[PDB]
Amino acid sequence: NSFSGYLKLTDNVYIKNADIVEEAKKVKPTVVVNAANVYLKHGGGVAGALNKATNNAMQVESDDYIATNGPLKVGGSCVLSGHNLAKHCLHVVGPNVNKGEDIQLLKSAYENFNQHEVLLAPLLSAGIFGADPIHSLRVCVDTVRTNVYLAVFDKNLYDKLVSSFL
Ligand SMILES: O=C(O)[C@@H]1CCC[C@H]1c1ccc2ncsc2c1
Repeated sequence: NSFSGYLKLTDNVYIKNADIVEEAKKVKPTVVVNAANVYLKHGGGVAGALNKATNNAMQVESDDYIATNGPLKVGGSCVLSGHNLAKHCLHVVGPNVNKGEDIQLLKSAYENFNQHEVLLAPLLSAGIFGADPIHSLRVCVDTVRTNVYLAVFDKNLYDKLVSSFL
């Protein structure tokens, strides 16, 4: 495939210090993962950045999805358009520790990735979702069996994740 400059962590997990919006514009992957909430309200974090890069088309599509189907579950997902960034966007809901959600749901959230042969993704439940990113990377490698390319935006976080990976 066309992903370049990634560090191989395992047989199927790769990682790079990159902005997932810029990686998606360059690669045009079949699937880009969004770090969504149950309402698909893409205000901040990686969801806000991806939505802004679509000129708000992601949010307009998402509002129609919620009006028809109701909210997602924590640990769940839905497949929507990738707009100008990818063929599809897999919106995955990891638990948000800052909302008091159970971190135990993180493994269920990563299991959604196994439905897609290859994905470009951020770390679930990290950043403003409040979980320990070292734990999120461990759950990712121990749960996902398909090929995942993780784009870590924060440079200091990337360096910490590499140096502490077992
Ligand atoms: O990799 C990170 O530093 C965090 C961890 C969890 C969400 C990631 C994130 C956040 C915002 C953002 N904006 C553009 S790419 C991008 C990616």
